[PDB]
Amino acid sequence: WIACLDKRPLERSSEDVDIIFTRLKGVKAFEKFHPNLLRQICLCGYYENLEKGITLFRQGDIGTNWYAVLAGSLDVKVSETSSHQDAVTICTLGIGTAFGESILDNTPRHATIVTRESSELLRIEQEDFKALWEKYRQYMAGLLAPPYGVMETGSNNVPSEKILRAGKILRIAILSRAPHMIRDRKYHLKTYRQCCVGTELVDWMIQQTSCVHSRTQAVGMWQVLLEDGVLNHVDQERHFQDKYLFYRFLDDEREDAPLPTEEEKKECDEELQDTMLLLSQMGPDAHMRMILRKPPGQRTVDDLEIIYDELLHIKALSHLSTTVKRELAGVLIFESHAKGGTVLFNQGEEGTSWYIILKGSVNVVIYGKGVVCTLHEGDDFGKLALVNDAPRAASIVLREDNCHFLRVDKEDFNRILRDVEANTVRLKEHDQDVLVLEKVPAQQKYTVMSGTPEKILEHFLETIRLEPSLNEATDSVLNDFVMMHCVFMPNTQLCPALVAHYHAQPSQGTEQERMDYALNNKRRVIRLVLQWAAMYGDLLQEDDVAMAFLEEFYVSVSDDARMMAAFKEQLPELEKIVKKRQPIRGSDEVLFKVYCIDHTYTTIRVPVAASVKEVISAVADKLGSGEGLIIVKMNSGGEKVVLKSNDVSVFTTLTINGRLFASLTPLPEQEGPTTGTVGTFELMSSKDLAYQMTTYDWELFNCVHELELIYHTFGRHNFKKTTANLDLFLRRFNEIQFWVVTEVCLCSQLSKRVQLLKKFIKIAAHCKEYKNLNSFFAIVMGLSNVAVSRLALTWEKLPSKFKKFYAEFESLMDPSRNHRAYRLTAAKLEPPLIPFMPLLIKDMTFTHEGNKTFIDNLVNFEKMRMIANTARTVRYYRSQPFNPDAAQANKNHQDVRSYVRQLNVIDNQRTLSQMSHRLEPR
Repeated sequence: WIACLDKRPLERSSEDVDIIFTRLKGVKAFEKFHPNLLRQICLCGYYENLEKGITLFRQGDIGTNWYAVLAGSLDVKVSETSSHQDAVTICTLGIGTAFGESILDNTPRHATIVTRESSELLRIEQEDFKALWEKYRQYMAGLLAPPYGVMETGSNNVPSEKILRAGKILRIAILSRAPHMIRDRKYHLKTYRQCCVGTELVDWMIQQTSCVHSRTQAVGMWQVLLEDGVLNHVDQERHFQDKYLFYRFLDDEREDAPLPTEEEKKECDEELQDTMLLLSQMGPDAHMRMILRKPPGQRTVDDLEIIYDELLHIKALSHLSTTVKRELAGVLIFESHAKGGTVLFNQGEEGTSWYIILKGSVNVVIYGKGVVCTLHEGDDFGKLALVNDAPRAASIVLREDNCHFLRVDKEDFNRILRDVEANTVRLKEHDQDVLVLEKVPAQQKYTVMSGTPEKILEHFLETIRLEPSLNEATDSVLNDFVMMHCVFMPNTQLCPALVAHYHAQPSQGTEQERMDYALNNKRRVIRLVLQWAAMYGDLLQEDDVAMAFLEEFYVSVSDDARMMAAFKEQLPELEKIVKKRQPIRGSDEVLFKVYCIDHTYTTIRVPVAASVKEVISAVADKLGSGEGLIIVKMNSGGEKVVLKSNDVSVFTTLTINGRLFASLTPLPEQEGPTTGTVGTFELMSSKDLAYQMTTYDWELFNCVHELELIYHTFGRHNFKKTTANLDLFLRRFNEIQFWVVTEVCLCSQLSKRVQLLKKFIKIAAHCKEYKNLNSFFAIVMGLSNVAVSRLALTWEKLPSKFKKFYAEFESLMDPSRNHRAYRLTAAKLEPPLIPFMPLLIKDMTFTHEGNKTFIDNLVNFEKMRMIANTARTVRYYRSQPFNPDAAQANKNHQDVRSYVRQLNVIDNQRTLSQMSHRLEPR
């Protein structure tokens, strides 16, 4: 769709307009637009991909364009004077919002609008927009600010359509499967009619799906129906409870209630699981609203956690830190207003609160100018209340009925700020920050927030508790530094620094205390070195600086073996011994074939960790360096990419069928297989295939060193070391993915093509049972490919029970609330398991890009801990060996093993889309 939008309006065809429309349908901004109006926007709209900090226009300028936000958010700034640096930020708009319609009557811009993050916009020019307004004026009244549109959308009672059906479907399911749940019940001399019991509804919901993982989560989903009037407490309680309390469904209020028909039961079978997925998405916010209705002081510990978890998904709060957000839950106010036109606050009043829109829309009004812009769900306003004692700079008028707000008061937010500062300890040199610490509630434990490498090291050393009983808690504390040091303090600095600390002199204390210091300091440095050696581990210590330090450090500690040497016996083990799949080491020499144009072999013998500069040198061993264009990564689609000279261990960074080169045309072999399976894997046992897949997947998984996750995230070149093991384990996800796509597309007959889907679903099931979530996800993704989803006739013939299996598997792939479905699923499983690795990589990549490693000359150690948290999660997943659980691989399944480990595949989407169309025409 970006391709279409880049093109000129007059040049894009009718099918070009079709696919941008398919994109802009789901786009939150246009979800209220008329279909015909939208197509005209598609026809004449321009695309804009802007950076952070770009001002589109200033207050007073001549407007040229109207805008609609597709990605990101922007600030609205207004000055009361004629000087731009008196401009206060009054609001922020994002995904749901459009702006700039003042160009319709040549009105000078009301405000200055600047991006606050990387943003994507659609824009329409003034003449296209004026013309558009003339033709579709009737459909634009609610969308545009007055005088161009109307002030209030209420234009002067809702049981939601989808919740009403949701409640209806679930009730059919209950009556069919567990009729005992809906009956007349009696308690305390009173008889209550056709009703349910709270706990039993929670019991039922848990057993009837795989997407509900706690009694708490189930309460949130039932609240969706109770909030909307669809499920009603037998008295008038406003909230659903996991208790012995009675509740009655809506169409059970009728006394003359008829039995569900055969046609009604049929559609319940089709919709139930899909209804469950909807409620699981709607549940968390309905639960937050329920809790927030209780005043601050009456919120339990569990209450706070329910609020907090949802707050992390509200974009307007994301800029705030973890400590602040954790405190916010206890203070946050929920607020609902019934009628549009309600004035929330007036310009010139005391700015007491900041607001965030959970539901509805508002008009921002400045006296003397009118409606400056309109805000929608997700947007925020009244920000100045948390900056100054200045009065309100604008007025807020409700644009529609039934608006919900999140509210933050000035007294509370300021109390929260100084409480966390009073909990912050700052060490200073020349009155400049050098170490920042927060206290740990739960001898005084601290958490390292930020500091210089030297003070961070100094801190972690002093914290080392030597008491042998506190053995692993001491090791646990040191792990973040030891695992992450390479980023902020590479061995170049750490190793000399450790030497100085070992030979350091006491600067404080009694004469007797200063005599003792040298001992306790020396053996604290030793403790760190041991764990530091245990991090890099055996056969990764092949760092020159690191080995040199250790040799001399052995001499130093030997010199004074006079007091305690009980841990000195642990040092020559790491000195003498330094100075299935096997893990690729980087020093390992590898024979690699390189190609020139007209496809010619060049077998080279280099270490894995060799640089691109080191590659060229061995290529020119044929004599004749510096000729033509050298070294390019070759995609199977033809997409050529050149790599820089300081790149390391490139060989495993290729696409599945990619080749390394030195116009450019790919090898004919890079197009993969031409014919399908023919018996083989599809006549093998699904459980056997999955077992052999999982066996293999562990071998690669256990080859991956924990520091490889660190190198990959922070850039491979910056450490000059390999990630070969991780690279091959990551490739396997795509290999399995494309393997499903390849074989399905290569199957010519429909009868046999349906049998493949059946088999791939079966293998995915057994993968999940073995706790191989990686390969499970890889299959499900390949099964979700456009070239496979398109085959409607294939899915049509697929038996109903396998359709239910795949529906359940898809729901687990739900990206909703940062892959919540997956997170809750993975956490309840025990250590022997393989995670959805692409997500773990993406987790670390997101944290790296969203936070600065150096915050103006100080290390962001809070950032370091967050990356290390995901890495430590891998260690937990590998902390137990994979059990075949007997009765399986008894030296006979060599055929299944051989197939699994030697997958030949098509990684070219175009080829696979063509093939998909030739099987089942559009």
